[PDB]
Amino acid sequence: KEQFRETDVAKKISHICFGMKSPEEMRQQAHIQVVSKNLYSQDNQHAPLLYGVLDHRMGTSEKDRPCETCGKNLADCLGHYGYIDLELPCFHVGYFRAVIGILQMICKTCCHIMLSQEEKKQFLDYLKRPGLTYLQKRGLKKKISDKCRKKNICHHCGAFNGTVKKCGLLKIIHEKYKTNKKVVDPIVSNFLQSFETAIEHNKEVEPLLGRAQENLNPLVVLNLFKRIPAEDVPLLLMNPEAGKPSDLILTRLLVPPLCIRPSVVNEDDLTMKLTEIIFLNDVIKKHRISGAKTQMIMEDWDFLQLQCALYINSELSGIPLNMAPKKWTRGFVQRLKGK
Amino acid sequence: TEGRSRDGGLRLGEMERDCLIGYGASMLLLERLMISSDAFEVDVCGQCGLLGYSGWCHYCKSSCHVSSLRIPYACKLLFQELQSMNIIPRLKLSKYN
Amino acid sequence: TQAEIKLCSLLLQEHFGEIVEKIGVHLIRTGSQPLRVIAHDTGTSLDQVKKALCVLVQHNLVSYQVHKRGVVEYEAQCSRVLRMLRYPRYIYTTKTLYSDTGELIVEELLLNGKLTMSAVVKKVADRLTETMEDGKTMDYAEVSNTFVRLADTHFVQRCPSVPTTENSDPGPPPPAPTLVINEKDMYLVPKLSLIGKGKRRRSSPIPDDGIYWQANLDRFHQHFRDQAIVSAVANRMDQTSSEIVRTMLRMSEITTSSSAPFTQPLSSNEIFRSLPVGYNISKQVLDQYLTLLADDPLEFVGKSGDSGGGMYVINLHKALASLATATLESVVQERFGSRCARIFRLVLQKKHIEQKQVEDFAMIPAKEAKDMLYKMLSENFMSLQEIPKTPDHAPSRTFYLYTVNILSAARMLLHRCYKSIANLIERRQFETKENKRLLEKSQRVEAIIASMQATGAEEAQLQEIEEMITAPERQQLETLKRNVNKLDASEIQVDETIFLLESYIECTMKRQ
Amino acid sequence: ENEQVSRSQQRGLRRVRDLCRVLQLPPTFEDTAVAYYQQAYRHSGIRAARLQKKEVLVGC
Amino acid sequence: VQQGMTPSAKQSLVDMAPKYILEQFLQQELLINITEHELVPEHVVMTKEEVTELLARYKLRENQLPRIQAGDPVARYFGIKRGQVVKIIRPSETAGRYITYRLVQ
Amino acid sequence: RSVTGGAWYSDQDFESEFVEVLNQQCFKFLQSKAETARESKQNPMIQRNSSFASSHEVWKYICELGISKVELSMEDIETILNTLIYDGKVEMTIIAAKEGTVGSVDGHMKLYRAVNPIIPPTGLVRAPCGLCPVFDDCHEGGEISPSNCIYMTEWLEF
Amino acid sequence: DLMTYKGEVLGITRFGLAKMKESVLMLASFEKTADHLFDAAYFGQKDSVC
Amino acid sequence: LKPPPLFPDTDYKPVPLKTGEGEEYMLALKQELRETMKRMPYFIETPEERQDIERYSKRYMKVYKEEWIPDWRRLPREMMP
Ligand code: SF4
Ligand SMILES: [Zn+2]
Ligand SMILES: [Zn+2]
Ligand SMILES: [Zn+2]
Repeated sequence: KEQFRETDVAKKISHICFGMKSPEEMRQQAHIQVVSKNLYSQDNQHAPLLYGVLDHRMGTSEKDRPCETCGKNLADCLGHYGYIDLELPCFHVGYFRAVIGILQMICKTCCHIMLSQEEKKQFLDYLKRPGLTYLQKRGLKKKISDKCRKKNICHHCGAFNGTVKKCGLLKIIHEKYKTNKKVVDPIVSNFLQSFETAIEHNKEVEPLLGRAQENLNPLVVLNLFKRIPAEDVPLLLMNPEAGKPSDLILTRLLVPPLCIRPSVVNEDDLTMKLTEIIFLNDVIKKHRISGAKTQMIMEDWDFLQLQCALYINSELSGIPLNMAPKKWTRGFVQRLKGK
Repeated sequence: TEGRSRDGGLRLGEMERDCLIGYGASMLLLERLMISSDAFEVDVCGQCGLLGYSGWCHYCKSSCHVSSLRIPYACKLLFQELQSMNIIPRLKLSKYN
Repeated sequence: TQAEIKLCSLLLQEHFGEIVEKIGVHLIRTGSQPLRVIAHDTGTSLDQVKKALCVLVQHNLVSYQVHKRGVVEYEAQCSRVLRMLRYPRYIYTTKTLYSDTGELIVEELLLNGKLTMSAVVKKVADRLTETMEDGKTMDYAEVSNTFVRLADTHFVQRCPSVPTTENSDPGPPPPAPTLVINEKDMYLVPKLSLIGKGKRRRSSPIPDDGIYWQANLDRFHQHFRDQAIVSAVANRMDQTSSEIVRTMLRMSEITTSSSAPFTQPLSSNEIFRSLPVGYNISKQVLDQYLTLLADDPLEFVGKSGDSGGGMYVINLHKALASLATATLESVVQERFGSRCARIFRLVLQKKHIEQKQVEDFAMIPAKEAKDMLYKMLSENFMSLQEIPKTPDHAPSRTFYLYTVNILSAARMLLHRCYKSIANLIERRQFETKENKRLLEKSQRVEAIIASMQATGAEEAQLQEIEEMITAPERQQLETLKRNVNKLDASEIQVDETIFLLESYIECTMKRQ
Repeated sequence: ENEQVSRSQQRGLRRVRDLCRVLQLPPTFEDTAVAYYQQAYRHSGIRAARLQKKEVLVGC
Repeated sequence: VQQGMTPSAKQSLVDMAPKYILEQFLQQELLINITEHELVPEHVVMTKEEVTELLARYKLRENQLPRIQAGDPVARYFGIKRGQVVKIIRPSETAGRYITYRLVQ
Repeated sequence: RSVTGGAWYSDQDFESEFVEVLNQQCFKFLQSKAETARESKQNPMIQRNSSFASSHEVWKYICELGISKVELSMEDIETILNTLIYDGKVEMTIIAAKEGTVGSVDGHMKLYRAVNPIIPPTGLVRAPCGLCPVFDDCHEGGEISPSNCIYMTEWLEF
Repeated sequence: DLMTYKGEVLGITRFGLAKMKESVLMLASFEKTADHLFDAAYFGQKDSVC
Repeated sequence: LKPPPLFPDTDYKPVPLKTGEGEEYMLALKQELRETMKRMPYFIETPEERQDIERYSKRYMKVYKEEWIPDWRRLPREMMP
């Protein structure tokens, strides 16, 4: 006796459906965590480590030993994923524009978009419309954005929101509690009173406090996206099945399989540029327990920001000369673009 | 491979892909850019839309939904090169008729 | 809002089955649409959707409304849906304040969604009649007494009635009756033609036709925050303060809006007489007392004047803020220990202050305190004002000024509260499912023992039914019952914090 | 995979190569000299020996 | 109008009264009737029954037609509300006329 | 002081036991005085004064004990007391300078008083998830799950 | 006819092409590759292979 | 080198539950009522389906069910049970 087996069914691709992945899903898809900066053992054999990059439990890049995960050789190993995790969250550089647009769209205090219910009515009418095209969705993006930038208070929470401004490349700030050209509101009193002890211990703060702005850095921005009401999400034009907004902020990365990045000369660009990320993480975790000041802590944080950005593409401009890249490098974008 | 020093065969550029289109040759274009250059065979899980291996889908933990396609190797490479970039092409399957 | 959704989904499934709650969560995640379209999006037939939405309207988790061009949509009530687990406290409160009659009244009120006066009184009487024997019975008089005591105290209140649809808009009637609500008769009970007693039932003419009623939940919530504040002052100063606070609040029940940050002041002359005769405090001693509670820097109560005796006002908004911050301090204390509460209180009072300006105050040395401050960023309780010295905005030339914002913190924890509850409940469901074989076996053998238990009893079955492997396994089910009891106790012993947190955030709302 | 190595140890190594560059002999002299040095840097007596004995041990 | 309109007046011309229509011009554009122009062929406004007849002839839906934007001069000229079809009669080098249908958005 | 670091700074280390025993003993007396004052149980208006403790009074008491052979200073003991308010333990009140031998404020003098905690331990801190460190990583779909979490299973027992 | 059937004169440019074709892979194969791909994932586009 | 385990230890221990008589009475009512309500006709299980072939026992041990009685004068026109 035996159960009938459907041997093979001829199958044809119908669609390619793009989308993002949330860090939880990202863990679920990968195979091993990688936790080591180094890649070979100290001994003479040049054998690869068991938990570093280039562990052959992810793939093969040579002819003489198999991939452990599926026990076959370089001829037919389809490659498998690992993952790494970052101590502090990070902007994706790619979707950076999306992050700033979302932050401009939402209310910074209550996470509800600043729409009147008539506007919501019209706009959900446009959404039900059959045959939505990319051009058309761009159009609703334009009209949404226009009808929402010109509004200052929030109907839902009763507060009012400033504007978001670039404060250097790959960091963003907001114009909330500055001194205002419309003259400051009585809330300036509690502002002033809040720096009382700071001024008493440091009088140099007093000349400076009038220039303060809202410090929405990646971590607090991430905490904000965790809270958008489920109703609003489609009105941000994101397909709710593709991805939640939190995925635009990343706390884990995939290491691609070895077959993407073979290694014999014996370096390969991504295999080493990625070693720097895992290096810097080890630093900040060691630095996490040092008793060091806030200063160098946030430096070693944003240095990840520089590194991830260079991991995706190498042509960024707003990089100061003292840690500007020393040489050309092939991120992902460089190997997709070009003749 | 690329050149006569290493016996690389000859390149059928984009500009001959166009001349082959104009004649309306559909089987010769397929033959001359897939089944001779770099045809390859791959496992796809129909339920989740990701790739799998050896008839298994490590993502879903099952061997029932997987299926084997013919595909250019360069495309197989392209998807794996996009996922890590945090852009994910999920595949939706259907019958061949 | 994924955590909320995970709660309500499984709660609606618990209370109505796995066939309806998909519909409920679709409306909860989309707001309002007519039936034609939701039928398609859920991929479910007309009849199933109808027999669902009738139920949800009955318990008013979903509403309905006629919209433009005459279509009727169903509006999900995003809050009401997830208020359900608050029922235990309603039952507890009504049994505390009133006899068991009101307790059995309220359970029927919620279980059926809505009932008319004759319906509720008759049903509650009928089940009560099972609770005593020997021809003893109760009258509708006492039940009506309890109900009207609920009504004038505004804990139980009328439904929305229909408009005069029988004599308005002649011709084709509107798609829906479009019920209406008013306050004029809204605690006014109708005079029932029914008289007499509850009657026992075979289990096989209405004057108040359509006059349904429902408990006023927010009346309980007002009472709860009153409970919290009086408990707080009793813990802080004495029970006597609790009575006088209970006094001016029971005067202030209808003198101010439920969500107002304050109350219009009563005089100590009025409090001196409104206080119960069981208290021996004199007027001058009373006045000096309220002087102390008004002088308390926690400032729950303010003076605001002296016209016609001692004017005194309770500060509702700051009372809520006080309890919410106390809860914040409590959770950080237990989650990380007292020294964390120290540093948090430092920044709480020293609104902006640096690490090198607090190590003296905190008297905990370097290489442990600075790290201790950094870990607190991971839970977003802190902030850092980073004011720059130069237009360069270089990190070497800015001041790293710590800060705290209360509202952001409280909003965050609410998610942690929800997911905590969800994990506990889904854990119980997980064990119950995986133990379903044990449960089915135990229920079967318990039914077997229930058979022949006393009628037609014999000894050949009173020891053999537990003889098998259930002997070491019954204690596993009993231990499982202890686990169920522990997690259930967590259910009730979580959401008091949710009450105070939610009240504080909702009262923060200006609604411009 | 280059170990950080003791600061004094690499200071000595630098003397090794600064010595062989004087005579400007073919490079493999430098590398093999380094190997012999590392082999010699595996005993307590040499480690505790005064730096003058180290200055001579590179020479030999 | 002689020299244009104020921004407020320009704004009101889209929503003043949905029951009324107030197409706007300047004398500039009416010094010549564009139908007399060489470069533009003849138009006809087309009727619902013939709409059904045509899209039956080819078995289409109206989203599968070419387009003419409302703001286009002749569209303004005949004042056609969007969602209609106009027949275009393209002259040819011979007696054969070239007929073609275009949908207004 | 940036060089001597007072009595607390010793041999390039910090006498943790010394300051901690000061903290615990000073609150011991603060709560003792508060409870004995309230045991009078006559009038809250007089408890408004009787419950509070003078910094000079408690300094005299604690130096009378002589726990530490190193000197206990006036402002030192005052700052030791200043930790308890931020420990959420004591209250503060200022009166005229005629109290005590010192009168440690210009024309004024300031007192301390033990304080009850406003609320019991919450229900939330009784939930294991509240204490769970992998809270972000626990998912029903995740390999760490409520259907798998050890902290909960172990929390069933005690 | 191609240049004008959409109701507007559409140049044969990287901008013009974006307004004439809906699919993702093709445009990403001509110009503006990175931006097309990233924003395409943001909108959650399905892309029928035709 | 060796990646941390899945469950690290914790220094603090969650606070034990408090015990109360009225509250225990509530929890009692809890696991009672949650099983009681599922009998009220608003609860819906799967409608009877997939019976192999007719045999008369389903005539004697037949299940009894009748259509519910909502208020016909409160819900829209399409409400008929
Ligand atoms: S592992 Fe257990 S205790 Fe931790 S968050 Fe998950 S369910 Fe809660
Ligand atoms: Zn493999
Ligand atoms: Zn808002
Ligand atoms: Zn799969």
